[PDB]
Amino acid sequence: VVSYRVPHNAAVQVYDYRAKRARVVFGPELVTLDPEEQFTVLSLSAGRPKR
Amino acid sequence: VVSYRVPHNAAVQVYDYRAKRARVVFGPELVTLDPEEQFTVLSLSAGRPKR
Amino acid sequence: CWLIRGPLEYVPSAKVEVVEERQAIPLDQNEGIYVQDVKTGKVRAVIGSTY
Repeated sequence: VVSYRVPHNAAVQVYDYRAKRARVVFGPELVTLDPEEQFTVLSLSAGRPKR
Repeated sequence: VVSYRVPHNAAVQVYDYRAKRARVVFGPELVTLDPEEQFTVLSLSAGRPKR
Repeated sequence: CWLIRGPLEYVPSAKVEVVEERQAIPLDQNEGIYVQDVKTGKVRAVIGSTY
């Protein structure tokens, strides 16, 4: 069972595609992906100033 | 059992992921991490003036 | 097919064949695996205690 520990001051969004329901959680907790849940892959700017 | 001695004037934050509860302790004490507790790894500025 | 478990002693009866030795799955707090009920194809995720 794939599970990711969420950082203290951060958040993560997932969607249970099989059941048709979204959910979002924040704080120092661990998200446990259901059989058809998937993380929201968020490509952000970084590098040196901003890429 | 992993345990860290906290410095006299400092603090450390941990989170028991299995039980869903955060805790923070300060003073010259020792923190004993529960089976699924983890330290808050805080990357700070240092080096010569500030990195 | 069927499964036999429990602290006992089995022997191949004069009608049946052994397929495999069901073992190797220990889970703890905030841990688990994905299992698919082949008869119905019901993919699910069991977590917590050993299963």
